[PDB]
Amino acid sequence: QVQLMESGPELKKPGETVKISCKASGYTFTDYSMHWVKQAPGKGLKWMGWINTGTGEPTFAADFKGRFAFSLETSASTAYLQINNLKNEDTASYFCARGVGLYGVDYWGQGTSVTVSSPKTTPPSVYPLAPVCGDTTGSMVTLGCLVKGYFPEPVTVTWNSGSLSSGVHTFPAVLQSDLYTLSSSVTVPSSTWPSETVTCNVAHPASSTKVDKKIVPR
Amino acid sequence: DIVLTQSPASLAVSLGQRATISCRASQSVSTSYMHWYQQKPGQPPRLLIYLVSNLESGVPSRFSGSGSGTDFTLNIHPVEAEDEATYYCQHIRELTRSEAGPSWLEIKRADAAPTVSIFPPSSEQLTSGGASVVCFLNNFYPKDINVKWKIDGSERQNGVLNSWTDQDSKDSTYSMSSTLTLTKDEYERHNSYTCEATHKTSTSPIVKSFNRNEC
Repeated sequence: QVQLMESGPELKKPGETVKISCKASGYTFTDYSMHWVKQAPGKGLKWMGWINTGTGEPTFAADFKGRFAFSLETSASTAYLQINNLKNEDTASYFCARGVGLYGVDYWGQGTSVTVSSPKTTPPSVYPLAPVCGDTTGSMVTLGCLVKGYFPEPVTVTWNSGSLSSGVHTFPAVLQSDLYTLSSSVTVPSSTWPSETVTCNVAHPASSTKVDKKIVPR
Repeated sequence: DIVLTQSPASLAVSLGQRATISCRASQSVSTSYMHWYQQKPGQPPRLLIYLVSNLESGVPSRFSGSGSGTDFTLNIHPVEAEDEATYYCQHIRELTRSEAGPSWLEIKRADAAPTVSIFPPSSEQLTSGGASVVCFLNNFYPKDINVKWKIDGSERQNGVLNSWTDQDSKDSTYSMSSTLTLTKDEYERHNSYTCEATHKTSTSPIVKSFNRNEC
């Protein structure tokens, strides 16, 4: 049972440094190289380099030279990746992967997300969104919940404490002024609302806030 | 300096069908030394083929690897629902290791027009001096869609943010949210707000709109 386990997610500010660990189990650490790969959130996989396991020597791709470091602690079968002078475009997931020489890489670690930004922890404003005239088609009616200006992610948005899963669309957050916003819509038959209560719930564990906004007709 | 091109960018499939994903190298008779990886959202890649013809130890025998030097293919003899994912092909022949831009494998369904919904600023956001107009375009297929905002019949591009979901787990549709954020003060100097989508399912834009003066 081969396994590559990486350290947890990290939030850093520009100019800081981060070090990411990758621990190998179930095989002889020194018999395989170790590679590192960067994925941007959009975006296709990009190789950063590799480290000789036996000699503890880094090789870097040209685009990853001088601000990145590979290191080892052989006795503990872990490899490290360290990024210096963190810049905004270092926001990404970073993977370690076991090298099989001319055949590339075979096992992958679960990945470590890295976020670089200057905002401070901020709780969201939560806005109920009640329908207007054309927001009914046929039997159904669509209601919304807008969650604006928080940091960091995640937020958990549910509807009536999760009992209303069936017709929900919750959208990924996008940045705005180095803060995040997401939206969520829920569609229900026009004969349950507003006769039956519909409430969106937002939890933001980084700021210890939990808020409910009932959607009330305009 | 060794590009690897994958086609197509996206592939819509029904299960039981045999799909072929193609890959091409720009240089070398990069010999075999080509690998395929499968990645599902929020997960690390998992290996499928090593040297372009061998299955790694756990992958089902429906997965097949073929081709040499400049052309390679990954083949699924009858696609299954659990095979929905992105597929990357990489070449280990030369350094630096390079991966191709992936191929997305999506489930095919019947085409569906967006259900469109528009929401004016909440009164709580108005009292803070902000004004976001939000538009939901829900449960459409295929995924390609273009949305424009119009303020009193004039198109607006600044202040617009969009998010989209991936393919839904039951209906297999896609959904999208588009938000026009304004100051309260520019918001109340205009009358009509409209989002309109262009989509394959319709020959006219799909319009939703409200007018602050029509009550």
